[PDB]
Amino acid sequence: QQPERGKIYDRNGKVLAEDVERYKLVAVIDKKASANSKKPRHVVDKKETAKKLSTVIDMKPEEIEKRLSQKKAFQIEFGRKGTNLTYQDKLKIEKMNLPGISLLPETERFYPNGNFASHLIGRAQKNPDTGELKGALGVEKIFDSYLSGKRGDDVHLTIDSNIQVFVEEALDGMVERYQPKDLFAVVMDAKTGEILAYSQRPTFNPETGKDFGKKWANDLYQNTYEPGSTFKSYGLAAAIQEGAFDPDKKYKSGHRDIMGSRISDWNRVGWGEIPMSLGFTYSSNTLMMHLQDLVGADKMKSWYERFGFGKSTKGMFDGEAPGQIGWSNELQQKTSSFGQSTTVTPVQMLQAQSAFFNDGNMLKPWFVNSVENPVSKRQFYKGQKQIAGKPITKDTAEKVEKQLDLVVNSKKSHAANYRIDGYEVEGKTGTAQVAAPNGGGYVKGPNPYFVSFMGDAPKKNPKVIVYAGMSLAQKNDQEAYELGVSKAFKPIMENTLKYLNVGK
Amino acid sequence: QQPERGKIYDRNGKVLAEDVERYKLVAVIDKKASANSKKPRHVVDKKETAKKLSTVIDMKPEEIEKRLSQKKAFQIEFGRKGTNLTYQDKLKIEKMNLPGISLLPETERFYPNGNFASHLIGRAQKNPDTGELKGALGVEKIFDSYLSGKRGDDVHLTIDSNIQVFVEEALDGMVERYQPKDLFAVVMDAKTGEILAYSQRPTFNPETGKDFGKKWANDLYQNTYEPGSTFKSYGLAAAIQEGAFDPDKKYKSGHRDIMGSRISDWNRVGWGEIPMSLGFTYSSNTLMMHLQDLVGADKMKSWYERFGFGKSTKGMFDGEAPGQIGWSNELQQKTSSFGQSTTVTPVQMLQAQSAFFNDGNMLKPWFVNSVENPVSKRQFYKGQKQIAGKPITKDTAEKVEKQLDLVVNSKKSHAANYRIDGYEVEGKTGTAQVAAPNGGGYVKGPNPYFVSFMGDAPKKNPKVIVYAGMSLAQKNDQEAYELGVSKAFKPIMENTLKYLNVGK
Ligand SMILES: *C(=O)[C@@H](NC(=O)[C@H](N)c1ccccc1)[C@H]1NC(C(=O)O)=C(C)CS1
Ligand SMILES: *C(=O)[C@@H](NC(=O)[C@H](N)c1ccccc1)[C@H]1NC(C(=O)O)=C(C)CS1
Repeated sequence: QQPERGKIYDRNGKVLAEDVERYKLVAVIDKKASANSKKPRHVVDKKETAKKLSTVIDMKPEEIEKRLSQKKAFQIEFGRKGTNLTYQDKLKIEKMNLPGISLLPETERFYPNGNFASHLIGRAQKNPDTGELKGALGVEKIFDSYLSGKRGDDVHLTIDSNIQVFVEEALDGMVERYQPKDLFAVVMDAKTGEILAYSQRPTFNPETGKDFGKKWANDLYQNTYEPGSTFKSYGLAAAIQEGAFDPDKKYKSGHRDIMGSRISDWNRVGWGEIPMSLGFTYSSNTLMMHLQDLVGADKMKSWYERFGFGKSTKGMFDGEAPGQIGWSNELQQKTSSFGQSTTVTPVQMLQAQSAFFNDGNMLKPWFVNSVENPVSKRQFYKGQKQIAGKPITKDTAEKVEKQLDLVVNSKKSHAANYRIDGYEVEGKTGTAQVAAPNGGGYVKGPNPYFVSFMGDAPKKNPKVIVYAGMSLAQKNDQEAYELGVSKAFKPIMENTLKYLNVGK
Repeated sequence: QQPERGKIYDRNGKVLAEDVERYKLVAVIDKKASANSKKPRHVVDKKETAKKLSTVIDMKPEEIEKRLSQKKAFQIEFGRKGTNLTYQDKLKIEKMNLPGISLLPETERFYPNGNFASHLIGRAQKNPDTGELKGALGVEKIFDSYLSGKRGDDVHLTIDSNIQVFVEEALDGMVERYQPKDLFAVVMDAKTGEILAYSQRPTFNPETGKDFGKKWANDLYQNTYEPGSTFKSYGLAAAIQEGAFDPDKKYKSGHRDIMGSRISDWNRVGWGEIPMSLGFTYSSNTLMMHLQDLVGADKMKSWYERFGFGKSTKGMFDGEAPGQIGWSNELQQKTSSFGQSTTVTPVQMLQAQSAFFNDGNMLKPWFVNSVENPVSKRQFYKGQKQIAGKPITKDTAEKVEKQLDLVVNSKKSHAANYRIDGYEVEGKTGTAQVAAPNGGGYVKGPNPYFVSFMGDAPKKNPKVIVYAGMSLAQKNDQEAYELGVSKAFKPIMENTLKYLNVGK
């Protein structure tokens, strides 16, 4: 028969996916089966058999009888409700001692946590003819040649199921409240790059197949976003190191005219001549345009490239999107400074953000801990911390971190809804416009925003980074604009900090 | 945003897959949208709107009214029923001039023939956030990087849509009649290895997604079979070339005792001492075991290996199965001589069978004619005839072909139901036992057979090879044993021979 497909484990050894034995119900209905035998080998009483079978399977007795009455057939099955039956279901049916009724063992792929990190783990599909399982998405697909067999190798993830629960629960909350078109959250260990939790909405249920195929793209590695103002931190880091950002230097706020278009601070008028530090706390768009002018267009492109953007991070997911740095003209360049036109993956954002908490060294994020075989003990692969690049100095990092502290904790902050009681939080907010897939423009509406937060806690020396974004709320779009992802970040961040024994 | 994904063509240039424009229905329901305008820009009459809208979309107005009556919402959409709407559907709705009602264009992937070579062409899935299309099976998947974009490249197949119809129609016939667990048919140009038509059952509908994912395996390249007595031709080819098969020399029919198991000819008793040609006409199992004894176990293993079995043919389908030559012991070796224990892909059988019609040269089967871009005119790839290997001599091929002629047309033939009026037909039959997917035995039952025919016509100098197999008929399983796949081979072969202008 088939070799046992390897298991997918979480960082603490909990099974995320495995092979189990289930059972399919089979009924011989042709009288010829009992010709030679003393006790009947087929269904004599269709009515009683159907009545009694409906006590285990989710079928009405008239339907079982209908299927039981098909002609020119030796055996019948009962569709979706005849299979994936439990060992308990088997025993119930066998005690019934129904003639012609049997249960046939079948291998199924079992996901013990159901809808749980689904767009990461993936789904294995079965070929009924041979029972052969073949991964169709995520880890099951990426690592299909190892997982398959004699027994396949196991794949151990960096995911912590305890932190994953916090994420899953938070995302359910977001959907209920905001019904967004797309949504994701990811928790990364701030010192190693390990992905401790990831999920997205909408997603699917690996165990039932529900909604599988409706959205093939994994948001972390394969989808791309105009990030919005969370992108401002890398412009700021560049400005700091080049000697263009002085936190106390004043600058002319208000607007800039770019190729005949008005790019304004979010209040249209600005605040007059204000210190550069305050403008970042306000998320002043003119600040970033001004800083770009200081550093230089050519230099700013290299800066964004040296932060990893526009190229794949080379993770172990299939089809990793590279994004692109929008630099074709001044309008694209100026809008890229606050995170429009340029497109990114969430994994790129995690990689760049990590520079500020590792003396300027970007960490390559990673989610595969081990591929190894449990019978032979052969280890094929082992994940590890890896520096993707050191684009800034330690001094620049600390100076970036000070403005991220002020974004949340300045008296003039517009991000106090992201604060958590007992825990010092910092990060950067984003409210970004999202391109219409057909239409060549931005999606229109009262608040047609991709709202996001790139946060970390405890501030200065964080244990985890939390990045969460929500695209185009369809319910409560006013609150989505006012609160961003704060109703996701707080329950994720707080519960993780508690589980990791960080002190309040 | 997205480039146009390239097209999939048939050998004569008919579109099998392309990008089209469809439509999604959008209803603004907030009064603020019509606040500034004189005529309402939102849905004022929800009841009338819902009643009228249900004349186009598959939704009952009681449900439409509920969705139109959601709070904290500006716009609403209508799920799966609100999208993939046609231009005809669009004009109808716009004729209603319902307030707040709009149509938004979306790119969809269109398969003009619906359920048509579906397990070869495949299906591309859409990521709603960006509209980006991604092949999930078949040619759409294999050639996704070429089809994707700026405009994607085209993929031209060797399939002839005209012959495909014959196959599609015959396979529908078999299902209705026999309800098999598995079924496939394939037409190959006998002199080039081109795949002119292929299909399987059950399958899916690329255009709607119906039943997609239910069975991932492509029967031609990815599924494996104990072929049964169609495998005998390669044993015969070996014996001929080794000097062990003489058509007129007699042999002891009846049975052989192999490792304590009695393996008999299909009528249990045999026919006494009969000539070897007649035994092949009868599909005598003991003949093949006797021939194996003559040639030698080791030599016979090289023979099946040199006919290509046990290794992938190195085609351009993903995850091509290798099969295996079942040789662990005498019982496995001896049953392999009549096509059990050993497993194969249909593509291997086609490759080996072509030897008999090309002076012994095996042809590599192939189905991709061209990958090229219609804007730049760059050709990335062009398919061609290729000799997989010449395992036998011209003389041995001719001698095999003579026994395949007698299999169908001897006065003592047991295969006359495969004859076609006006056309000289030849081939080899198979009635094989099928291994239990979970368990250690063969599927049990009245006629638990994988029945097949490996045929070609016109005989001796055929224009096409037709291979068809049917696994485990659930309806009319007795007739399946008596007629094999003849109710599929005859209409496929006859309609193709006529379409190809072969004279009756
Ligand atoms: C950064 O993301 C920046 N976004 C914008 O300038 C867009 N165009 C915008 C969206 C809504 C209202 C005004 C402008 C903004 N940064 C933030 C933030 O930090 O969340 C906000 C709220 C507006 S300015
Ligand atoms: C070849 O396929 C061969 N098959 C068998 O010997 C199996 N074990 C069998 C199945 C049904 C009945 C008897 C034996 C047979 N070849 C053929 C044929 O050419 O189709 C038949 C019908 C029986 S012997």
